Amino acid sequence: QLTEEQIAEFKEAFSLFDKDGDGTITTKELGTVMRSLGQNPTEAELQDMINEVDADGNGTIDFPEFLTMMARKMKDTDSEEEIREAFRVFDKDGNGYISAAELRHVMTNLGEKLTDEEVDEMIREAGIDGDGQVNYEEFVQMMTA
Amino acid sequence: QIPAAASLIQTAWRCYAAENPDSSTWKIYIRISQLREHHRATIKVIRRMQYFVAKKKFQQAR
Ligand SMILES: [Ca+2]
Ligand SMILES: [Ca+2]
Repeated sequence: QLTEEQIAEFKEAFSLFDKDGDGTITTKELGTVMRSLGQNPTEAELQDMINEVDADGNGTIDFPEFLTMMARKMKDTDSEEEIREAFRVFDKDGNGYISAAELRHVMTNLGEKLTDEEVDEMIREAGIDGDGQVNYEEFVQMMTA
Repeated sequence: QIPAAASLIQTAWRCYAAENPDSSTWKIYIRISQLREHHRATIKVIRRMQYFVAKKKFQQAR
C-alpha cells in the first residue's frame, strides 16, 4: 500500500523542506518554509513538530521518518475515538450535541483559532437543527470516512 | 481539558478541509498571491504535523 508515484511526491515534498540537501529537516528549515507561507511560528511550535516526527531522537527529520509521518493513518478507529473524545469535552450534558453558538466560540477563540469563514464551512456541513444544536458525531464520521 | 480538546478538533478539521481544493481554508494564506502546487504540498504537510502534535497533547490531557 505504497506506490512509486506516492514515494516520488513525498520525496519532492521532503526536498521543499530540506533546503540544505543534507537529507535532514531542521527546525530552522521548517521555520523558513512556514514563515514564507506567512505564518509566524514560535520556536516552541517548531520543536514540537520536529519532536513528534523525529522517531529516533536526534532532533532532525530524515526521509524514513518523513515517510512514517506521511503514511500514518488519520481516519482509523483509534483516531476517530480521540476526535470524538475531544468533542465530548464540550458536550457539557453528554447528549451528543453541542450548541452551534458554543461550537463557533470555541473554534474561533480557543486553541489555534479558526477563521469565521472556516467555521461557517465547518458548521454548514453538519447542519444546525431547529434547536441551534450540532450533532458532533457528524464531524467524527465525515472527517474519518 | 479544553485547550487541548479545541486544538485537536481544529487541526483535524484543517487537514480534512485541505483535501477540498475549493475550501475556504485556502483563503487564509494571504502572503501567497497565487496558490501553486508546491504551495498546496507544503501546507498539507505542515497541517498534518500540527495534527499529530495536537493528538499528542490531547492524549496527555485525556
Ligand atoms: Ca537540512
Ligand atoms: Ca531523526
